[PDB]
Amino acid sequence: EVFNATRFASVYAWNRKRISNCVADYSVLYNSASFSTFKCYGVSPTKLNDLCFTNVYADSFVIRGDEVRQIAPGQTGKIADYNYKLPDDFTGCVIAWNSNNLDSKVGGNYNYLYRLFRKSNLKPFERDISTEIYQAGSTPCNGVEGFNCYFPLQSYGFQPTNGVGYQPYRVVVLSFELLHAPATVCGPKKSTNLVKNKCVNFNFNGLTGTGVLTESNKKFLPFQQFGRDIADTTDAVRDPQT
Amino acid sequence: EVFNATRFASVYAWNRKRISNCVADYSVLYNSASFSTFKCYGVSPTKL
Amino acid sequence: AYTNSFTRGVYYPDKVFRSSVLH
Amino acid sequence: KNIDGYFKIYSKHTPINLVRDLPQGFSALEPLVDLPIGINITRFQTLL
Amino acid sequence: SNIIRGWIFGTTLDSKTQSLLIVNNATNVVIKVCEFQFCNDPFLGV
Amino acid sequence: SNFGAISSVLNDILSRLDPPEAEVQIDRLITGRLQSLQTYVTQQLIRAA
Amino acid sequence: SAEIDLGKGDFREIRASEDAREAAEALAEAARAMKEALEIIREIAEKLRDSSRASEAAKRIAKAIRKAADAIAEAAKIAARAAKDGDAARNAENAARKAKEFAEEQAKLADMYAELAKNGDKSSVLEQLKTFADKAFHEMEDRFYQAALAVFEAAEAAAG
Ligand SMILES: *[C@@H]1O[C@H](CO)[C@@H](O)[C@H](O)[C@H]1NC(C)=O
Repeated sequence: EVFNATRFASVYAWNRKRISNCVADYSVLYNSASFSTFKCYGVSPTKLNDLCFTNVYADSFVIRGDEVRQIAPGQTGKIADYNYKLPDDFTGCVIAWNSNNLDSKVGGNYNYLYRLFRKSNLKPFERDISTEIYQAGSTPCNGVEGFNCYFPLQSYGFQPTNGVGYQPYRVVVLSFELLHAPATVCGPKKSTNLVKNKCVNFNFNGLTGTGVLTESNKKFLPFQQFGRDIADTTDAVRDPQT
Repeated sequence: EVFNATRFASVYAWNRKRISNCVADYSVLYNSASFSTFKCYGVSPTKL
Repeated sequence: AYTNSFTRGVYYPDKVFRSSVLH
Repeated sequence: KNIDGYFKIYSKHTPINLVRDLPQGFSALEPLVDLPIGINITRFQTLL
Repeated sequence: SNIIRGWIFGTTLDSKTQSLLIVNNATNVVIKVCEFQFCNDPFLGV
Repeated sequence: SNFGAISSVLNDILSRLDPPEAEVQIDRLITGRLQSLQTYVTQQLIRAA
Repeated sequence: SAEIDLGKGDFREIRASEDAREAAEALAEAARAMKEALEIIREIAEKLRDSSRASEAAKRIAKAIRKAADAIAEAAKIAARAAKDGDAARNAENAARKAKEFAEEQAKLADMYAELAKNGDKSSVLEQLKTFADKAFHEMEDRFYQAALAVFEAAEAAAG
């Protein structure tokens, strides 16, 4: 839904739409060249179909051309400083593609707001949405937006014939929460099957590998996913059906 | 030699005086408003 | 009113089971 | 507690056998929800 | 008596910044994060 | 241990990342284990002696 | 036949007779003036390091601002002098007006920071010289591309 989608927000504020119950493939994607740049960090594309999924989150917003590179880990820059901070780990995909047939108003697309001033260069995934004058410098700036102080957020005014360096892109970013819990958004498989006492490679959503599987004489906590060996290997799992 | 001295020349005949290694101690200059400007360019008043 | 919190407060670090192993 | 924009809550239920004390026993604490909410927390109060 | 049945969190707590609180009914947990405008001192019914 | 690499579950590396990316990642991990193993051996071999 | 990259990095090579150029020579000035005036402004907001140089800075910008302002003001009137198009002429003027207004309202406000920039007390003034500069930077260029457009849009009027 959110890709062939209607209306997208700013960058300092956005719409984390947690998604559940899905069977996502993402191979409906990374084959539609309508994605401009698609660079992934925790996972490589065409591989994010296998087992790596527990309540991922989405991120929709809009920005002009050059700004896409700023969104990677690190990559310091105004949008990444006061407007949208990306952590240094587990970052998943980054979808960038053109937002020009829905944007770039004739006189300018005046409705895309970036925080021009803010102390404390953004914390990871921080949403500072409130718009108070910066109070910059030793000065009263108290509803006055006066000297040394003015509106924290500004527009871009993209034009329908605007420049490619500033042609505006609609950017999607997917976070990925790994393995902690019952999974939710798997990749097509099921094998409808389960067998014991036989060397078989396994993919019980929480790991891959090969072994011999027995109904175990040990009790777990209900919420609790699965054990682990002192060897930091999978002691046992809970079959999500059985 | 440039402040406590006695005699000066004209302005177009400004006498050049280069001072090499010693301690300047602009503090006795700073803690004294004997001047009109004390105006600084490129480097601020006392930070020099 | 100040009392001494002796040893309460230990909470599960995460949702990964372990068995009879110090950690 | 809050780390990396989340929020975590834990629970336990042992009986009460004191009036003006706090039990000098121990029981573990178990996860409740890994609340993923983008807020800063510095002040907090209870509800009676 | 479940006398204590809810929490509060946040930074400015009166819609000046995003706020957080939770309320515990008799049987079904109730929570939200909003633009809260708190009562200066909490209470509840009976 | 993870030796800088993102997980000691080398299968995750064998699963999540792509082999061109994996090589760099897997290279870090194997180094440390290979480093550890020989350390154990020397530890053994002297102890044997 | 003009090698010009209008505001927001759009390159336009006309195909007409001279009178377009003799309508866009001021654009060949103003657009030339525009980035060059701004190419320092992008520099100043982040290279600002010295207490007194702020006086030189905020004076330079307002000084460099108006080199755009007059040119962008006249980039259009010479473009609308051959106006077969009232839209292009009006858009020439409107863009000339507003952007030059932006180039002749903020320019004096640029002097307003040049006021304390004379002493340049390194406490906070260099901080506030930084402040409006970007605010200036972003605001000016956008008004100036549409300025850089309507003028050639006016040069397109008597382009054939
Ligand atoms: C649970 O709390 C909600 C919110 O206050 C309330 O609407 C509902 O009636 C409560 N239910 C019970 C069983 O207490």
